[PDB]
Amino acid sequence: PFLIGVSGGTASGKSSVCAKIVQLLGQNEVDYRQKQVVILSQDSFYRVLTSEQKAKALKGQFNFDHPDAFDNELILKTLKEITEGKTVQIPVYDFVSHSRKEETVTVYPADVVLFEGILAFYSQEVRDLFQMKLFVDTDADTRLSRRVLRDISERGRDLEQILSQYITFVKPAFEEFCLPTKKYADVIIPRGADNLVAINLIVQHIQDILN
Amino acid sequence: PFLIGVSGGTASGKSSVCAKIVQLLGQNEVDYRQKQVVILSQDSFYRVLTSEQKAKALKGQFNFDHPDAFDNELILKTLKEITEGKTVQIPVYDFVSHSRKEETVTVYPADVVLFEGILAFYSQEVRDLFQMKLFVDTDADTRLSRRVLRDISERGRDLEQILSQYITFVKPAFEEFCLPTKKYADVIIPRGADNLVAINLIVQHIQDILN
Amino acid sequence: EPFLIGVSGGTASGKSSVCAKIVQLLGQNEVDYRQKQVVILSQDSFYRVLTSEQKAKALKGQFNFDHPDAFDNELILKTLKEITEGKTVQIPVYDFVSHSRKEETVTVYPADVVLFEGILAFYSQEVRDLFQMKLFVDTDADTRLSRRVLRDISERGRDLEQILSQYITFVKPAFEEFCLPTKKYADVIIPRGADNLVAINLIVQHIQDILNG
Amino acid sequence: EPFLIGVSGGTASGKSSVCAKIVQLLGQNEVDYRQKQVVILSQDSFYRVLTSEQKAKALKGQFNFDHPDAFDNELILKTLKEITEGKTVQIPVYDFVSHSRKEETVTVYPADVVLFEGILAFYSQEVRDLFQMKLFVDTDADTRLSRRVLRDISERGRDLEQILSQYITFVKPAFEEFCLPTKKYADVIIPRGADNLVAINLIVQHIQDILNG
Ligand SMILES: Nc1ncnc2c1ncn2[C@@H]1O[C@H](COP(=O)(O)OP(=O)(O)O)[C@@H](O)[C@H]1O
Ligand SMILES: Nc1ncnc2c1ncn2[C@@H]1O[C@H](COP(=O)(O)OP(=O)(O)O)[C@@H](O)[C@H]1O
Ligand SMILES: Nc1ncnc2c1ncn2[C@@H]1O[C@H](COP(=O)(O)OP(=O)(O)O)[C@@H](O)[C@H]1O
Ligand SMILES: Nc1ncnc2c1ncn2[C@@H]1O[C@H](COP(=O)(O)OP(=O)(O)O)[C@@H](O)[C@H]1O
Ligand SMILES: Nc1ccn([C@@H]2O[C@H](COP(=O)(O)O)[C@@H](O)[C@H]2O)c(=O)n1
Ligand SMILES: Nc1ccn([C@@H]2O[C@H](COP(=O)(O)O)[C@@H](O)[C@H]2O)c(=O)n1
Ligand SMILES: Nc1ccn([C@@H]2O[C@H](COP(=O)(O)O)[C@@H](O)[C@H]2O)c(=O)n1
Ligand SMILES: Nc1ccn([C@@H]2O[C@H](COP(=O)(O)O)[C@@H](O)[C@H]2O)c(=O)n1
Ligand SMILES: [Mg+2]
Ligand SMILES: [Mg+2]
Ligand SMILES: [Mg+2]
Ligand SMILES: [Mg+2]
Repeated sequence: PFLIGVSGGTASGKSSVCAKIVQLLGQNEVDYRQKQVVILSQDSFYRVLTSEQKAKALKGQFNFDHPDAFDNELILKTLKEITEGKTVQIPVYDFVSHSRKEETVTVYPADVVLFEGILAFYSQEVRDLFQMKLFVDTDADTRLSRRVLRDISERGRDLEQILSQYITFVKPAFEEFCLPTKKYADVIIPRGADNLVAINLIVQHIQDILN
Repeated sequence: PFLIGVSGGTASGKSSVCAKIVQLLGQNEVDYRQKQVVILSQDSFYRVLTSEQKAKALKGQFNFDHPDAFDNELILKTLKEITEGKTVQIPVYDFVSHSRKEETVTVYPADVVLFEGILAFYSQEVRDLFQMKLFVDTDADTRLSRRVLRDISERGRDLEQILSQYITFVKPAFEEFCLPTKKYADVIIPRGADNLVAINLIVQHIQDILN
Repeated sequence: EPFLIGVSGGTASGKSSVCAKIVQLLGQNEVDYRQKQVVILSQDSFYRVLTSEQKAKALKGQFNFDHPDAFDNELILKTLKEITEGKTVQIPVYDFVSHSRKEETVTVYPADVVLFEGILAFYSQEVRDLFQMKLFVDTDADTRLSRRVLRDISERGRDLEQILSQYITFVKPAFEEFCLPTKKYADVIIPRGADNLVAINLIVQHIQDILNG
Repeated sequence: EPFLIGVSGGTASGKSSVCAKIVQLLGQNEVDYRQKQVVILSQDSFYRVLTSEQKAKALKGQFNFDHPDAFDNELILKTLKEITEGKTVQIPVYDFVSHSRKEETVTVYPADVVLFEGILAFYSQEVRDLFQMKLFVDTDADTRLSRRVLRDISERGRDLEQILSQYITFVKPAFEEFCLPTKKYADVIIPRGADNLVAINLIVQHIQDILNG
């Protein structure tokens, strides 16, 4: 399986870029079991929160941007099995309640796997599993604007709590943990999903692999 | 009169820095006519909008961040008279209605004048009237967060229109017109009003001038 | 119609080497001159002819070869336009050692893909719109200054102190004022220049696909 | 208690010259050694003693003098602490030419104001908290590389290629990893280094005020 790692800051466009790639590849018109290109999100691997942690999260006082927030062991284990051509089950994360669902997603063997997340390149062992590394680079202020609108209409958050959480944990964590991984990227994609030339370049490359 | 120019991006903390300086100098406990240090805002010199312009402004589709948005002639004329020790009248701008008020402010001769604005260093003639140039440097994302809260509670704006206006005009104008003037600053003050050491340095310097 | 790819980046960013590598990997350095499917055009080939006093200053590293005015922008646009029309063009040959245009020229026959590289390839809107793909080779300024020093001393017969003087006085200011503002027009940013094998192979594959149909 | 001012910035940013200018303008280069009211301490005075193989590597520009481990951080903290206690201290003298600590030393008597400058002056939290004011001299990396090259060749007897190698391999990476992250701790940022007369006079006036009472 050809693994492509995608990173970038929060709301940089990582998710929309991956979605557009599979969409342009016609994967949305293919049966779930027949998909040749699948998208795996790092957010699906957020650790289960403890009572105290969830309490803070509800107040926007928990650091979901720190490397420890993700179950790195599970991520590595899952990606390795995928590279081995095995079928795996991945967790389903609910941003609204800061928790997992009892339902999991079946990830069948695909020819190409897109793994995206704010800290997809943080771990060296994970990084070495990617045959290609893309980093979506979008200005911090632009990303904040996007996150505010997205979080309010999709993650059930409030403006003030969003800005507070962002300035207190998100911004600092981005500079300390995310930004430093940009150097590992092979190709930088500015702006995001509206960058059609960049997206089509990845699509053609993937299509070439499928053939 | 000792003129101090202060610039920086929107919501960088220019206004709060100047306010804190005069506050620490005890100027808030001095009668209006007796003030030795006065603050002049560049926003007071926004040009009067035409019908079409105001219509766009209401939609957040007018560029208030472009150099042309300010009456540069009036600014230069006013600052020159101030350097001449003359009493002048300055306009009063209402951000809520995107317009001036019929009432003006009397600016009496002061020993020290603080002139602050996003484009205070844009004009060379104006820039040369400043004996000291300060630039308040605060990260773009941090400034956006501040502007959103400020604009909503002080300028009668709506979140969506604020983000739209910011991404469409504010951000581009900052990079093209404001940021390039940072090189003219003598001293850079990071973060803003919470930077007590920096503020106290300016206060002591001004106090030295007053003596 | 020819597929034009614009490539920019600061001096010594790796632009030239990246383009050379791509063309080499495409096996074009084997194809007949008149059968070339992928060619490279350099913006430096269009540097203007210097006058007597200009060349004198250049000999002292006192001429600004980094300002848009240093290039014959009209000739660049006309040439690119003629290329998109499938016409054979004549390109000048520049000599960095003598700061002059050589008498010898390079004829470029109709190609399927054209790579145009230069420190200011994205400066002109008209030129930019002629590119179907825009790549920016991003390499830190301090890294590029190191590379430029070694290159100019060993290849362009320049003196160390003159290189640093020229760099601080003209190269750096012009890059920040005229080149940096154009980075936003690039579709893809390529780091580590010529050593970025993944990025290079990606472009090669894309071009090979365009050639196949 | 002595008023400590920490000063940082990358190599050749103008840190040393700024501090020297301030002290000169304060008329301290006239005051008796034992009557000095304002003194300057350099972090480079605390570079560690190199072993046989370390010095050999250093002679080839293969040793990392930019990593926090290159300095005797404990001696720095102890010395600063003793200074804040109003005690007379003994400071080592470093020789950049031989990569070694000299046998001669500089005695620093109780001062009212102390300037501590170094490429990593803000790296240690304990050290940072000892500063009542933190200044960062911000000068672009390419500008600093140019200055460093000229300085090392003419003052530290280094070879051009070795300087560039050392810079790309250690100086640049260490600056970005260890120094840049500390810039956020500075209270005031000073651009244009030693040529910034306004900023320098501002600091001088502030210090003179502290001395007057
Ligand atoms: N070009 C664009 N213009 C406007 N909104 C955009 C653009 N690209 C992305 N967005 C919006 O930004 C938000 C975050 O994008 P997303 O793709 O989820 O990024 P990430 O995966 O990096 O967090 C979404 O609400 C998305 O619709
Ligand atoms: N350190 C700070 N922490 C939180 N909010 C701040 C801080 N500094 C400024 N602000 C807020 O940011 C907004 C913009 O600051 P302002 O001083 O008006 O800046 P400017 O004059 O540059 O537009 C205000 O609502 C202000 O209260
Ligand atoms: N990975 C690398 N490491 C060190 N030097 C390099 C590297 N890649 C290129 N160079 C050197 O950098 C100089 C400029 O590279 P070049 O490809 O011509 O860039 P540009 O076209 O942007 O000027 C050359 O002298 C080249 O040998
Ligand atoms: N304005 C300037 N223009 C050119 N060179 C300068 C300037 N200011 C300082 N330099 C040179 O830069 C080098 C380093 O300056 P220095 O003050 O020692 O900085 P730092 O203490 O940060 O290493 C010296 O060789 C000095 O002569
Ligand atoms: N429960 C959770 C889990 C993650 N997050 C935020 O989600 C982000 C990562 O997702 P994106 O890449 O979709 O922005 C982080 O920056 C983290 O702040 C959250 O706000 N609440
Ligand atoms: N009528 C007006 C006039 C100015 N402005 C905005 O006010 C800003 C400048 O003020 P601050 O420095 O207070 O942020 C600009 O960035 C401009 O966008 C506005 O939003 N409506
Ligand atoms: N005669 C000339 C013409 C150009 N140049 C320099 O050549 C550079 C562009 O070449 P590269 O793209 O090969 O780096 C410019 O930065 C310009 O300074 C020069 O140093 N002498
Ligand atoms: N023996 C030594 C000790 C330090 N250094 C360099 O000296 C620098 C710090 O000096 P400045 O602050 O004077 O620039 C570092 O960047 C370190 O590389 C050296 O080149 N040889
Ligand atoms: Mg996402
Ligand atoms: Mg304001
Ligand atoms: Mg070339
Ligand atoms: Mg020193």
